[PDB]
Amino acid sequence: CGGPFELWEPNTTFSSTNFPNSYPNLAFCVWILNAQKGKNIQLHFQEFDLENINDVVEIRDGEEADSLLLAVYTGPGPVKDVFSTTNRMTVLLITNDVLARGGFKANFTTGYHLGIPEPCKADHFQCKNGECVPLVNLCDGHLHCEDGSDEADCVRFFNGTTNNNGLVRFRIQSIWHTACAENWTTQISNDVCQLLGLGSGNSSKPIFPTDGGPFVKLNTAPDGHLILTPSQQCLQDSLIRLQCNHKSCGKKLAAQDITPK
Amino acid sequence: IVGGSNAKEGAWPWVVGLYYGGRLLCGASLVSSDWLVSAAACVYGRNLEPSKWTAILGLHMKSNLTSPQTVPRLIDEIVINPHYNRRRKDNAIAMMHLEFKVNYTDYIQPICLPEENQVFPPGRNCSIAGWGTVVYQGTTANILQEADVPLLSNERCQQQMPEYNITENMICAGYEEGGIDSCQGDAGGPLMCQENNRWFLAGVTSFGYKCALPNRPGVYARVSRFTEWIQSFLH
Ligand SMILES: *[C@@H]1O[C@H](CO)[C@@H](O)[C@H](O)[C@H]1NC(C)=O
Ligand SMILES: *[C@@H]1O[C@H](CO)[C@@H](O)[C@H](O)[C@H]1NC(C)=O
Ligand SMILES: *[C@@H]1O[C@H](CO)[C@@H](O)[C@H](O)[C@H]1NC(C)=O
Ligand SMILES: *[C@@H]1O[C@H](CO)[C@@H](O)[C@H](O)[C@H]1NC(C)=O
Ligand SMILES: *[C@@H]1O[C@H](CO)[C@@H](O)[C@H](O)[C@H]1NC(C)=O
Ligand SMILES: *[C@@H]1O[C@H](CO)[C@@H](O)[C@H](O)[C@H]1NC(C)=O
Ligand SMILES: *[C@@H]1O[C@H](CO)[C@@H](O)[C@H](O)[C@H]1NC(C)=O
Ligand SMILES: *[C@@H]1O[C@H](CO)[C@@H](O)[C@H](O)[C@H]1NC(C)=O
Ligand SMILES: *[C@@H]1O[C@H](CO)[C@@H](O)[C@H](O)[C@H]1NC(C)=O
Repeated sequence: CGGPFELWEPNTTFSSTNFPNSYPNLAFCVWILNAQKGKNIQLHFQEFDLENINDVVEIRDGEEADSLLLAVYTGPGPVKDVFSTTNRMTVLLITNDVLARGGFKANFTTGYHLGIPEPCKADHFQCKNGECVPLVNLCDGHLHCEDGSDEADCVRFFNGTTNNNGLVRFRIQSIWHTACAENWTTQISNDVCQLLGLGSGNSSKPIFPTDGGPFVKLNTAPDGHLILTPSQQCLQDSLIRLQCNHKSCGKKLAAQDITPK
Repeated sequence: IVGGSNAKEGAWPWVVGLYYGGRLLCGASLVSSDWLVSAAACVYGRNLEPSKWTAILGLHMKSNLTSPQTVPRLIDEIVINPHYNRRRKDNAIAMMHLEFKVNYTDYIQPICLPEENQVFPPGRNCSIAGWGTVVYQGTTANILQEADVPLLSNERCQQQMPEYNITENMICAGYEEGGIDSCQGDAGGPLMCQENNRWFLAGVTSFGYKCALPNRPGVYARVSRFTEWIQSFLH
């Protein structure tokens, strides 16, 4: 309850309260590891052996009253390192009153962009896992980046205030733009419904051509994937005002009866 | 839930139970075919070993588990809310990813998430589900107990619950005279409130001061403030 407190750059290596023996029960310590402005924090563990879920380490990244969370470590084993974002990594210890363990150690060396891999510039799209894919998987129908960021949502709506409504805003690889409805059918309608995470198309109809952006030509084929071609040759273009209903949400699908008793 | 009634088999397909090493600990509400939503008060300190967790989908009777409607699944990823705080009891929600996808059967259906700019008015009759405990100092029930619980205002809840700082991100629901409220062993139970012939997720069972007590309702996590956060993991 009255252990160590905020440290700085020189003092790095520190135990919780007592390394050669066990920590006292009912203890609530705190180590507010700080650094200079613009520097992140690193929390590699050289030794870590604590009790079960009853004893955890609520690693915080607050810097203010609205504290965030980074990791909650417990039990034995070489737990993974923690890489904060702000320059104030708060470490709160919460222990029970039964079967206290030895302790742990932490060597926090600050720096810049520790943990997060350096993104590759010069036309190299960096998916959220650190992998680089310049143009091979820029929303083309592949799953190279295992986190799904390579095939992430490159489609959205426009003036679509509610949930399942809006324009036909489409991004081929880089630029967002609309499309055309010269060959628009219910098949591709439900296809783009499912691609947008929605139900089936209710009523698809255009309104008027608003902008002269590089609209795309939507087509159909038995290969499953829709054919797209961003050709800027279309007079009085019909911008799709897609009205897609929602998917099968939490409605009673079983064959229940009516027994009000 | 203490004063709950036995629910019809299939009336709540989006209410599953989370087993922690062969033992039911807390309940969860299935939102997508691979991502669940449960209270962070149970996965706190247990997310390091997701393989130990296991979620039975479409479970109605624990003893009647040999039925083909119950599809077991293994957990491989747990994501706790970043703004979680165990001391202040704020934002106690955490999603759980599934190993393999599951088909939407007759007894397995996804729940609807509350959209933004949609407030639930207090005093609205809508029930909950989950393995409610019949008696505080006893054991839970094998059947899915359920009962209607009206919604209350945040100001009235703060006046009735001065022990906890009730913020905007929490919504309470409980009888004025008590008797029927969520109890232990049912953390993470969904606050399913019907809206236009469709049930939503208007709250997650975070905790409870004293279940089945007058003027002592249960505080639920307001899911309407975390719609985009949950939807960011559904894809
Ligand atoms: C580091 O620890 C020493 C020893 O207790 C202390 O005197 C000093 O104030 C600490 N902080 C520094 C050197 O920035
Ligand atoms: C901290 O000390 C450990 C001890 O071996 C060392 O391996 C590590 O590189 C040091 N710096 C860190 C963890 O930033
Ligand atoms: C969408 O709304 C904006 C409001 O600023 C307007 O300028 C634009 O023309 C609208 N577009 C369509 C397609 O309605
Ligand atoms: C699209 O519609 C035009 C006009 O009806 C027609 O000439 C063309 O063959 C259609 N293309 C496809 C792929 O259906
Ligand atoms: C389309 O929306 C209307 C809303 O009034 C609804 O009645 C109708 O069932 C919907 N149709 C489909 C196919 O979703
Ligand atoms: C469920 O219960 C019934 C009767 O209580 C029994 O016949 C059956 O074997 C049980 N298990 C199932 C249906 O998987
Ligand atoms: C689900 O449906 C697919 C076909 O759409 C089928 O191959 C599969 O066996 C079904 N069951 C599961 C558990 O995926
Ligand atoms: C809600 O249900 C309770 C009993 O379940 C009943 O006494 C009460 O009148 C109901 N309120 C409304 C507004 O339907
Ligand atoms: C709740 O927290 C707010 C924010 O610090 C504070 O202003 C308020 O006094 C607190 N209320 C209670 C009852 O603790």
